[PDB]
Amino acid sequence: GQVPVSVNYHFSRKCNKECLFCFHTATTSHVEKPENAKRGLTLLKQAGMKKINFAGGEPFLYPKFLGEMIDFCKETLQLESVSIVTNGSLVKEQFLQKHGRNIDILAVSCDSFNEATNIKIGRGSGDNVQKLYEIGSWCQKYDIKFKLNTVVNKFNHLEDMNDHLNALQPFRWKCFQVLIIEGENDSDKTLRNAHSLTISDDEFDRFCERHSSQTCLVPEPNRLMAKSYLILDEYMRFLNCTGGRKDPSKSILEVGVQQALQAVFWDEEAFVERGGIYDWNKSS
Ligand SMILES: Nc1ccn([C@@H]2O[C@H](COP(=O)(O)OP(=O)(O)OP(=O)(O)O)[C@@H](O)[C@H]2O)c(=O)n1
Ligand SMILES: C[S@@+](CC[C@H](N)C(=O)[O-])C[C@H]1O[C@@H](n2cnc3c(N)ncnc32)[C@H](O)[C@@H]1O
Ligand code: SF4
Ligand SMILES: [Mg+2]
Ligand SMILES: [Mg+2]
Repeated sequence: GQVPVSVNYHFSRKCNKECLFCFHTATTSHVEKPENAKRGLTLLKQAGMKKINFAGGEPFLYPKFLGEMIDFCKETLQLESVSIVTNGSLVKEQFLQKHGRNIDILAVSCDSFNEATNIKIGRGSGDNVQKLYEIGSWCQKYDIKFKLNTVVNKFNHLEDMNDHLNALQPFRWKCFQVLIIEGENDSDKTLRNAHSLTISDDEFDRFCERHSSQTCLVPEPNRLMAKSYLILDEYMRFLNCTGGRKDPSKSILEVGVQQALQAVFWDEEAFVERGGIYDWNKSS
């Protein structure tokens, strides 16, 4: 079966923000108790996991859990790469002082350098850019690789962000085409409806061309993003995106990694093509 080399653990669906396009919505509030999460991460390490990305939901709503799992993954499991993806609003310098030795990469999601755009998207109330520059400084102080995540959508796809990227200098800048997932952001009935925010393949290509001088840019059109991730939900079930859905396997805590992965689609050619294997720690 497939080797789960790089895994996203969406350990909670709770979030403090209202992004209109969110594709991983607040449909539950279950979080595994730490002994269960540690068991799951151990099974993944044994299956060949080298990199773990803590996601959600907003991970910094759970600093006690997140700190425990980061320290366990780096100190006990000896993973090559421990990363977090965050909206940045609840990141405190004290967390980076306490756990920063165990954090390889911190990714901050910021879709625009124009505050009126961040407000229209639902990601903040006007302080996202100032917070992003402060987190960038903290990553330099505590020796953490600084990563920026941008969702390219109808509200920001015409924006020129070169001047801010030249000041921030993230080692890695993910540019995601906004993606529709059935049961998350596709319906009148879901917690979000992203259909008004979608862009064409040509609009996404023009965004990337506008930023051709940024060597850190990692573009992810829908064809590369949809099925190229190994996604563990808040019950440590793999989510299968074959349908354009997020259909859960059995928990790795019930059937093990191999049985859970067996009937999950993971497009390894797409994963390699988007740059899923990279220099993901400081010694790289
Ligand atoms: N159909 C999909 C595809 C991706 N994602 C999520 O989108 C996020 C993308 O964040 P990113 O920073 O790309 O994740 P990493 O795995 O850390 O990226 P990399 O290792 O390439 O730096 C991940 O949490 C991933 O699980 C999702 O929820 N549904
Ligand atoms: C769901 S968030 C979870 C982590 C954290 N709450 C955050 O926003 O960074 C994970 C990543 O997916 C991005 N994202 C969310 N919805 C998306 C969508 N519909 N299409 C593409 N990327 C999306 C986010 O902006 C973020 O970089
Ligand atoms: S993308 Fe926005 S709404 Fe979705 S989990 Fe991250 S901050 Fe929350
Ligand atoms: Mg570090
Ligand atoms: Mg150009």
